[PDB]
Amino acid sequence: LQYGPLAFVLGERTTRKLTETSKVITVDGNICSGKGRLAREIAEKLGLRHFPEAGIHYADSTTGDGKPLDVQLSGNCSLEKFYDDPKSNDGNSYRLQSWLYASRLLQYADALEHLLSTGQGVVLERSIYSDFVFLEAMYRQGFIRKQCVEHYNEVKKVTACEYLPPHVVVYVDVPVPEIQSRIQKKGNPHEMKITAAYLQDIENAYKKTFLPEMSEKCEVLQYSAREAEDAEKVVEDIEYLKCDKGPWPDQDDRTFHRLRMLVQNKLEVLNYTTIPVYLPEITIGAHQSDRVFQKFTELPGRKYSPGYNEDVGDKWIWLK
Amino acid sequence: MLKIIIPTTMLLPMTWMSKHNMIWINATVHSLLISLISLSLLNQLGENSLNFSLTFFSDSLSAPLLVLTTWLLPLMLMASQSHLSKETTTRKKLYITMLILLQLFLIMTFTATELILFYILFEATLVPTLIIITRWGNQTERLNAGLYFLFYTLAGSLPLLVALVYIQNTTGSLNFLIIHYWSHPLSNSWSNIFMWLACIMAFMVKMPLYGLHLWLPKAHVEAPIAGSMVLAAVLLKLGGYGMMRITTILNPLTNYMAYPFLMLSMWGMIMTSSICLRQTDLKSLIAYSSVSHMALVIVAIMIQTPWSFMGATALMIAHGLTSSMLFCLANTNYERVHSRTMILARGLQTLLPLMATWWLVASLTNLALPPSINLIGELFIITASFSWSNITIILMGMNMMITALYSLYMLITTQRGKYTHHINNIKPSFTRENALMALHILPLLLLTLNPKMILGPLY
Amino acid sequence: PPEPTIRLQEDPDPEDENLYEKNPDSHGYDKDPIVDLWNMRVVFFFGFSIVLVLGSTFVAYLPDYRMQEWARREAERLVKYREANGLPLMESNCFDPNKIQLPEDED
Amino acid sequence: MPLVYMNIIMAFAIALAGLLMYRSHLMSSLLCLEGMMLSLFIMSTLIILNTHFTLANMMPIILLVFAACEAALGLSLLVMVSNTYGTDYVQNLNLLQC
Amino acid sequence: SSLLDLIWLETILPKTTSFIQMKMSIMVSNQKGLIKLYFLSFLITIMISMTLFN
Amino acid sequence: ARQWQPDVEWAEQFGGAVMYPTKETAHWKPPPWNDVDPPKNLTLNFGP
Amino acid sequence: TMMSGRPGRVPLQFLPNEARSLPPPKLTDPRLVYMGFLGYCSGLIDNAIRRRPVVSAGLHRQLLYVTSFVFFGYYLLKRQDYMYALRDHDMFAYVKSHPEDFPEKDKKTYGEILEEFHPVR
Amino acid sequence: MNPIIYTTLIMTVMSGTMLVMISSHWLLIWIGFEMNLLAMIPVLMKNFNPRATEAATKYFLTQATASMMLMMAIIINLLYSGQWTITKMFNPVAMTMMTMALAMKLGLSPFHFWVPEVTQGISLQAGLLLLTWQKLAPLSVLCQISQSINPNLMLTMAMLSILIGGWGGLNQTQLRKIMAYSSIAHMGWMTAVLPYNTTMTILNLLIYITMTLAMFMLLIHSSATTTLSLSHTWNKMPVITSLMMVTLLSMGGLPPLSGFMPKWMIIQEMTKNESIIMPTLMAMTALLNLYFYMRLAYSSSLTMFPSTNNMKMKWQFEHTKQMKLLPTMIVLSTLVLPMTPALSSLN
Ligand SMILES: CCCCCCCCCCCCCCCCCC(=O)OC[C@H](COP(=O)([O-])OCC(O)COP(=O)([O-])OC[C@@H](COC(=O)CCCCCCCCCCCCCCCCC)OC(=O)CCCCCCCCCCCCCCCCC)OC(=O)CCCCCCCCCCCCCCCCC
Ligand SMILES: CCCCCCCCCCCCCCCCC[C@@H](O)O[C@H](CO[C@H](O)CCCCCCCCCCCCCCC)COP(=O)(O)OCC[N+](C)(C)C
Ligand SMILES: CCCCCCCCCCCCCCCCC[C@@H](O)O[C@H](CO[C@H](O)CCCCCCCCCCCCCCC)COP(=O)(O)OCC[N+](C)(C)C
Ligand SMILES: CCCCCCCCCCCCCCCCC[C@@H](O)O[C@H](CO[C@H](O)CCCCCCCCCCCCCCC)COP(=O)(O)OCC[N+](C)(C)C
Ligand SMILES: CCCCCCCC/C=C\CCCCCCCC(=O)O[C@H](COC(=O)CCCCCCC/C=C/CCCCCCCC)COP(=O)(O)OCCN
Ligand SMILES: Nc1ncnc2c1ncn2[C@@H]1O[C@H](COP(=O)(O)OP(=O)(O)O)[C@@H](O)[C@H]1O
Repeated sequence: LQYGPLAFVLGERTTRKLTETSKVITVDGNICSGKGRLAREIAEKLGLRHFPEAGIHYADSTTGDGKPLDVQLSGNCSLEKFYDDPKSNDGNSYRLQSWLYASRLLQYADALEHLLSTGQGVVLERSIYSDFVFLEAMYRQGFIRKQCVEHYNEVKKVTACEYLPPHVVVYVDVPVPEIQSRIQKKGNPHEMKITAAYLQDIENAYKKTFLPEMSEKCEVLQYSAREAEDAEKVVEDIEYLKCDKGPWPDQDDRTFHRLRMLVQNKLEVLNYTTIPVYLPEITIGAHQSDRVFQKFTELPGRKYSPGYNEDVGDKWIWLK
Repeated sequence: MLKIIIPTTMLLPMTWMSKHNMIWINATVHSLLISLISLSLLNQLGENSLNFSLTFFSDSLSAPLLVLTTWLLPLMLMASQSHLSKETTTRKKLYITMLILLQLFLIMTFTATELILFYILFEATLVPTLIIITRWGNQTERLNAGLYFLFYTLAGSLPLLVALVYIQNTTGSLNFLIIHYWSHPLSNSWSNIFMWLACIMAFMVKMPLYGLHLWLPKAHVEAPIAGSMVLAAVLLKLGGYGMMRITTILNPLTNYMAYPFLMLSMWGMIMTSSICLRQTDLKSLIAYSSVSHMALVIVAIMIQTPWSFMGATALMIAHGLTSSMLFCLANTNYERVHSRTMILARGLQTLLPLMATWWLVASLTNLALPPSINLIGELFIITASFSWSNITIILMGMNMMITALYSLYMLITTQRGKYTHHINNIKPSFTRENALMALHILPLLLLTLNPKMILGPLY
Repeated sequence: PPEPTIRLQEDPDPEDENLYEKNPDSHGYDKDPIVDLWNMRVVFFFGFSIVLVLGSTFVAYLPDYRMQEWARREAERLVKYREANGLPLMESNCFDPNKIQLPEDED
Repeated sequence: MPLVYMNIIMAFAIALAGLLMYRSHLMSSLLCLEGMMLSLFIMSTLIILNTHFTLANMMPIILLVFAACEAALGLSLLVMVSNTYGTDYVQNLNLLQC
Repeated sequence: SSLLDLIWLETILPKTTSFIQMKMSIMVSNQKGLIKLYFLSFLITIMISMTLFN
Repeated sequence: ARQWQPDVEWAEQFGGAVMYPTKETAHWKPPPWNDVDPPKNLTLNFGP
Repeated sequence: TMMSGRPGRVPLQFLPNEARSLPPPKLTDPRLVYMGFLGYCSGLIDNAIRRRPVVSAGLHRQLLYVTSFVFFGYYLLKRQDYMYALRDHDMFAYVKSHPEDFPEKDKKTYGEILEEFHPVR
Repeated sequence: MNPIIYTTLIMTVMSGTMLVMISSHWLLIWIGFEMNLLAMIPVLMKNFNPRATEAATKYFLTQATASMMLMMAIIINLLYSGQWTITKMFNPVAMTMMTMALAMKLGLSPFHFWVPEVTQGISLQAGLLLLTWQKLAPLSVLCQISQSINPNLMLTMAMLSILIGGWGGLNQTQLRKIMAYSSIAHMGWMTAVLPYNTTMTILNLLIYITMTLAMFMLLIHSSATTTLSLSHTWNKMPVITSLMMVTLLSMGGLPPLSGFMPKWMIIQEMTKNESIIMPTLMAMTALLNLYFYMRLAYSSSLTMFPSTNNMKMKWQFEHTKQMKLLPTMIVLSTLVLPMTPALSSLN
């Protein structure tokens, strides 16, 4: 019995599962900062489920086989080309940004669904909030246009107006020269082409806008590079504070039921990511769309519903 | 009559269950078999009819149209095989389903012993052809063509429905046998005049009548090849058929209510034949030629003499075959040039001699060359009109002159002269296209040997 | 003007594929030689051989259900009977007037 | 039909016209609706009492109660509208249009 | 070709009908959404129904 | 060599608030994708 | 017609008792077959909507569709036949009870009926 | 809201409609209308936003005015005859007042102004309920009092409704406004046959309810409320768009679909009563509804509109919630013409 109105009517309530350890945490930081390791350690210590940062093929790991699909079928964008040619004529920058925001929204929906259905809290990397810092970085660098940022703002408003912001936001502060040296020591050739202005602009967007606006509605733990390795202290401040300024205390069983309806059924989560506003970077012609959709249908376990694909080995088709 | 209805219905399951690469073969073979079965309807009797049951009945007017309808489908599949090559299996099956549904409605329309069933199927045919025009059409003007074709028809046809229900409420039945046997004269009154107009407009709109023909060049130019064939050959004749059914209850009003339409058709055939002389498009020229021939058919039906009816039946059959062949030839040129402009691809007799002789024969049948059945219909209608009034011969002779002129102009511009230098993708004519042309043209010259098969119930 | 002059993401218009270059003697029915050859064979056999010839022969030898020769023989015997007995061939009245009751005028 | 019935019917008509005028102040729309109800109650009571239709004496009360319920409903709606705009002005209700 | 078929025969039946229907649609559908006008028209039609028909 | 399909310019006809825009209704603006419009504690001084 | 107020009509009976005096429709009725075909079409539409093999996804579901459609169609046909029989019965009774409003026309033969002739010229 | 309270409110709406349908006392019918409105108001505001509140307050104003005029007509009828039973009315003025009140409740022109706005304000599910279930009680009352209705007024508002729906549907890109105008036109068609035959009214009501249910459930499945948002559906699930095109063709009255059955029969019935001009005008007017249905079909399924890149991710997910009876609704709205003579069941 999939959770619905009937389950809520009979027994299903999500306020009996919350044990003060939900406390969804997101860790934010500039490129190549050790936020991933710190988030993994926090999830390990607090008993929370860690969510690796959303990539191009995050959705490909949650449907069908966990294996990623072709770039032509999933994303139609590449980060390496964005690093190589951020000002290209095919609009890869804003297409990548929009796909990444959609993947981040889907990941947030999955995390919220897990938190509401099981009661166990979760830890995330950069969420839908703080995804805008990259958008601003591309805009000031001239990579993308103003119409792209307006469309991003419309989509972000319409989508994020329906989800609860995280309790705890953790920011790792690493100065631009330090992360530049980290990139140079990483060995990734495409990452070496990141200009110092881009990283400075990401940090500027973090400090000037994201952090103050999150601080007014939740609690922030701004940490420098040296204070990030001792995760015991980070867990200590996480546990010490109590969230009395966010909307999470105001939620109850009715709002929880509505939110649990929203988080599952991902087609409504992603409904407004495809609004009919025609930006040349993201709009696709009819012929290309037709042939790409036809190619996607030809995939082994993608022609029918998951339980009705004979070629991947489904049996008892005629009685399901 | 169900021995033809059920196999046609049967084609749909066969197409859907067929292999991704075997749909065309199965459809063509079984449609040809159904066409062969339909030939048993040609054995008509000089008495009333072949009354199969309470629902369906066949006559010597319905039988040739039914045979033509069943014969068309394999040719339409052959012509559609080419430009649907890059098309998905589901959508190809949908196109074949549209053709099968159209043929089923057309078959059930001609038998249609009762007038309301005839109207229901007569307007049911409107949906598959609209879908064919507006879905599998190349240009952006296919939407406007579909809208014009839909709305002209429906505006002309709804008063027919009102008139039919009124007639059934007054007489008690709409069965054609009872209508013919219990027929009574129509008094000279305003109400009777408007009943006449309501009964007549629906069929005058789809001939089409001159002035009410603006939908036809649009719908025929912008439709795919199979759509153009089915529009020109069979869908235009429906109204003609309908008139020879309904004018049995419109006497003696037709004695003077026909003057506006007689003048309209007599002047409109001349006007459209002259329009054909200055045309920059092949398909538009063929469509306007169809308009002229159907104007002649309108005159024949309105004269209301036995020779008029025989000529009208022969002319509908001959025009259907000839116009289908002409559209097929134009599409063969178009699939190579992709332009549909008459003046661009020239001197094609040098490169495609067999296509050139196919063009010559199609044009000659368009000229109404004796002893072809086109000439038989033309001559019967002309003789009946001369009996009606001796002055009509001027208009008919002028129409014959202009018809020969524009037909030979179409032949000379496209086939003769010097080839265009920069067009280098004129591939040899395929066996499929030659077979299509042969299967268009051989029935005409075989029908010229047995004219009584297509001369109608008044023979 | 930083616009790329590209209105959207679209595939290029593909070029016409010649059925002769990959397979000569191609018959124009299909791009698979076996299916194409069988399509040609079935079309030619069922159209030209079965429908066109056998159907034409069936139509040629259809029994006289229209009764042309029957009417000829009936006319022959009527003419013989009326010439032998001096009757005036065809009569100008279709129905004998002894059973038509015209309305008395009394005008 | 004496003059009292005419006067009450005329009062109902006046209240209906005032409701349909809609100058402003949706509260006035509710007030006109409830004046219409009051006229209905008054003349229905007169008709029932005049004819001595005993079992029908319950009908006015019932009507009253139901109408009052509607008023509560309407009042609630009014408050909601104010909570979006600060005033109950009729012209603020123009987001949806034909 | 042009004077009657492309211009006047189009202007008479299809174009005139399209123009008239478009104008009437614009007239009908152009309502500001203000209920003042709606209920004023409601009062008008109520009075008209009471008076004219009977 | 390809069947025509609608492009962005063709689609922009159906994106307006109404069909057949007029001078008066030019002003009218299309509704939000999600049907919600933006919304766009008192102090008392108890003196002596 | 408006037989709603017909005397002796049970307020909410689908099939009255007198309807049992009429022959039931045969199980091979063309209309019953059409209802079965409608049920099969509904099953195919259901298979298509849920993204399942349209022809052969659920045989039990399609069988239930066809069976329910046939059941309801059989009862609907029974009710329709009964209603038409009632209409004919009332018609004939009214004609019998009012001979002054349905007099017998004196049979006249076409040899003594004057019909105007309109030549076609 | 709470699912238990939502079920209670829906059951209360249905109980008000049934109380209207099963009662013979005018006071009980008025009580049923009152209960129906009271329970319906919250459903329109199930999702809270300013537009939903605006739609609810407009709906409440119109319905309360209609109910008050209904009670006025009832009390006048009692005054001129001490009768409470719902039958032919005994006063002409009360009859016109009752006719106008029921037309306001149904949305017949010139009382049509609230329908497009209320439909646009509320969600798709609330719009489905409002356009399908809320037409039963007033039509039942009209069927009960059909013998006393003045044909002139009733037919005037019927023809006005048909013309207004046809004209107003041509100017709409929003799907809910199109649905509202289509409902106005179909109520106009329903009303024009009440003086002559109520069985035809019920047949048209059932066919229209089936067609509207199919339309609204297809619109809920493909969560689109505009023309352009619906134009994206072909790139995800073309079967929905094909079924939607067939349903739109049926809604336009095209034979041999189901939507041809009502108009046909209606015309037939009107012809029995020596009425020729009005059915002709109604048919040529319904051509306009067919036109904007065809425009929707052109922009939805007969052409492929440009898509977006994010659409690709939606290719990886299915519909978790399924609407049962959708295939049945589609089939009953498209392929029931050959069973037309079943209307003798007095549906
Ligand atoms: C006079 C009456 C007589 C004739 C009756 C006519 C109606 C009858 C049938 C009515 C509907 C019921 C079945 C339809 C189910 C829909 C499923 C479908 O889409 O087809 C896929 C499916 C095959 O594909 P698949 O591999 O399973 O999966 C692909 C996905 O399903 C989907 O593939 P995909 O998504 O990858 O492809 C996309 C495609 C897929 O989207 C669709 O194709 C949707 C289908 C159209 C909607 C159906 C309309 C609903 C009913 C209204 C009918 C209107 C008729 C009135 C005349 C007006 C004409 C419009 O969408 C498009 O391409 C959109 C662009 C095209 C423009 C719009 C085309 C116009 C649509 C109007 C169609 C009307 C006729 C339907 C004929 C049947 C079509 C399957 O087709 C079938 O297999 C079902 C066909 C019937 C099964 C027959 C089996 C029996 C044979 C053996 C037993 C022999 C019986 C005799 C006994 C004797 C034995 C001894
Ligand atoms: C545009 C492309 C073609 C579209 C279709 C064109 C075909 C439609 C034309 C309709 C055919 C004729 C209609 C009415 C003809 C009646 C005979 C009339 O012309 O003659 C005189 C009629 O007198 C006058 O004409 C009175 C009518 C004047 C007003 C009618 C308008 C005529 C022109 C309208 C043409 C508009 C066509 C498009 C309409 C949408 C005889 O006078 P009288 O012997 O005493 O009365 C005989 C009739 N009775 C016995 C029934 C009484
Ligand atoms: C390449 C160079 C040439 C090589 C070939 C050389 C040979 C040439 C000979 C052929 C042409 C010369 C003319 C010879 C004609 C002889 C045959 C003809 O006389 O028979 C006709 C018979 O022909 C048929 O009647 C007509 C053919 C049927 C046409 C139907 C077409 C087949 C169906 C195709 C689909 C239909 C689509 C169109 C819908 C209507 C008429 O005969 P008839 O004296 O009277 O009665 C027959 C005998 N009876 C007395 C015993 C009864
Ligand atoms: C698409 C067509 C509409 C939908 C078809 C119905 C689908 C759901 C129906 C499922 C079962 C419902 C049947 C009701 C069961 C018992 C019925 C009984 O209790 O009540 C009877 C009522 O039964 C109905 O009359 C018959 C219902 C059958 C409706 C189908 C006919 C629709 C027209 C034909 C279109 C194609 C139908 C076939 C395809 C399915 C007695 O009526 P009565 O209380 O004394 O008088 C009230 C009516 N008056 C006032 C007008 C006189
Ligand atoms: C391609 C577009 C063409 C559009 C179609 C136009 C056809 C015009 C024909 C008139 C339509 C309605 C005719 C009614 C159907 C016949 C029923 C009938 O004859 O009954 C008449 C009904 O006659 C009428 O009502 C006719 C009124 C016409 C109303 C609509 C007018 C439309 C325009 C009229 C002028 C143009 C007509 C020809 C136009 C040709 C197309 C361009 C009287 O019956 P009773 O009253 O019961 O018996 C008499 C004693 N009481
Ligand atoms: N919203 C975004 N836009 C563009 N690139 C992004 C975005 N989010 C993450 N990335 C890229 O993802 C890459 C890996 O993310 P990051 O966490 O910074 O490094 P690491 O995984 O080694 O810890 C980086 O190159 C970063 O630029």
